Amino acid sequence: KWDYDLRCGEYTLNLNEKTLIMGILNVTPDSFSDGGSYNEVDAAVRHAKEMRDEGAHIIDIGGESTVSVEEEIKRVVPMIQAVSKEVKLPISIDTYKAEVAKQAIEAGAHIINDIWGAKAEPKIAEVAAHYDVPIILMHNRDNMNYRNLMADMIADLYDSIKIAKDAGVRDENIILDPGIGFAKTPEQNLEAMRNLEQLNVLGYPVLLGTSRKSFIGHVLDLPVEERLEGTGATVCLGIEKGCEFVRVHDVKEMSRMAKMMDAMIGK
Amino acid sequence: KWDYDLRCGEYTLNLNEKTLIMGILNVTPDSFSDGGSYNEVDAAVRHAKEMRDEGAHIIDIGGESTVSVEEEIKRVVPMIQAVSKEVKLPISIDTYKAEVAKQAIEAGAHIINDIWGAKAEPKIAEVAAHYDVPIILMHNRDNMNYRNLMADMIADLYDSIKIAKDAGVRDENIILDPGIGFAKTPEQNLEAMRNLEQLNVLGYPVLLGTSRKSFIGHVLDLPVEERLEGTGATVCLGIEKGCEFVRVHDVKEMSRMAKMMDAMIGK
Ligand SMILES: Nc1nc2[nH]c(S)nc2c(=O)[nH]1
Ligand SMILES: Nc1nc2[nH]c(S)nc2c(=O)[nH]1
Repeated sequence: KWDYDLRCGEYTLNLNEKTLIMGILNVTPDSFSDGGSYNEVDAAVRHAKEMRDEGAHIIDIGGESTVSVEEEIKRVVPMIQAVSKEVKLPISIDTYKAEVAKQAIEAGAHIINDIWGAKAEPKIAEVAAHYDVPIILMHNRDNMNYRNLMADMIADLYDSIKIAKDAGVRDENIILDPGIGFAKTPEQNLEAMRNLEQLNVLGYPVLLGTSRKSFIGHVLDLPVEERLEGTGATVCLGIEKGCEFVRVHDVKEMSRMAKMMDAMIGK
Repeated sequence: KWDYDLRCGEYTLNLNEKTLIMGILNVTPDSFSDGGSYNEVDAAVRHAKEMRDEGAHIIDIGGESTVSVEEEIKRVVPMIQAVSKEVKLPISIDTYKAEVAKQAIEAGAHIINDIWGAKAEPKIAEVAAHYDVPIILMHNRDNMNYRNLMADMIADLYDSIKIAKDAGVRDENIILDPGIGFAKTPEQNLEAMRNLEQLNVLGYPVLLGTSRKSFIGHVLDLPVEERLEGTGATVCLGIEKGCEFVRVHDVKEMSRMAKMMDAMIGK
């Protein structure tokens, strides 16, 4: 099915063998500094190790979202260094800022993860190309008047691709993300879930990030820490509909669900 | 989609509104009696109440499987009486024996659940007709030389239908079950999972029972009490492939996964 592997400096991610699990690293900044003091970085490393032991294939590390420019680096850079040295797994870096991206890679990060899909700061894609790292382009926008949910997402993603490619990004460094929970009503989220398979016509691996998001809340009527089951359902449907990757919080539980899906669908 | 509801004496199960959850009632027989003493029956009632509070729509109660004839009744009959009076939900009774079935219904049971799909004791289907209760016909056999897994299951189920119908069972009292974990290699289980949608051409609602079964063990390499995630994956794929019902142990967790699936697929 994919005739190529994801190339990540020292690491090689096979796209045909299993749904790949990306572990969300939660950055808890020290209130008493702006930098990379012992507590934030040691907790980060701790968490990264736990996730590695629970089945994660990629550690995702993001500094601002939920900022400054200077601050993003000073807080993101020491964590990539430590997790890099102490955990043997590719790291993605979760930013839409070109500078931030750059520094992150030089610090050891391997994948770029841009929630603005290169629309943010198109320069990001040039960085992407320059280091030859895979870049995840997520669907997003600053409004939500849609002619047609699906047709628009596909158009939009495609607009991100154009930017990536016109910067020198190879098809094989491009991954897409439908951006569930961004720029969509709870209803539009469910519809996208229900039609995720349409992203495949674009020809690129797909990552899904629905972990504990708000729309799961809406359906189950349940707070952020009670969304394991709801997340799991979104994960399963995503694998059945063709996801190469899922970005989750609860790595132990989702690896098990992913691996059971993989066996059943025959990946 | 279904133009009719499941009719269950006092209760009415809608087939279009949600995936219906059937709760497996675990019968722990007192070692010191053969009948319906306080401990077995009170535990049973307790369990049934917990499952009702966690989202179950049907309580499944089975006495021998994992016997005598006389003993099955003496042990199954007092439980149907109590759970009936104390829990306001339809009960299915889990037996392949005509006598047992009969007595169970007279004791308040509403659905018959036959793991031998009327091949066991064809007379069961006559009971079924006589009381006009829905009867679940599960795929099973006493060997596992298959010409073609799927084509054979469909043929076999159909052979059960013939028996049901020739006893007077109305199409609307017929439910089918692919019998995962029965008469199939771990591999054949996965294949059936992967093609469950084929049972729909038969025109009848489908129930899936994969809760904590052995093939989940095989895939995850994990014991019976560590199969929540694996079960969940089988549940999700089943709802996506068209299940009207799932028979599970972990009712809280699966209701949540079912309800998230239902919202996404738009049931
Ligand atoms: N790729 C990706 N990155 C994310 N960062 C946040 S926050 N949410 C997401 C997401 O859903 N997908
Ligand atoms: N309908 C149904 N009944 C069952 N009884 C047992 S044990 N296992 C099952 C099952 O998988 N399905």
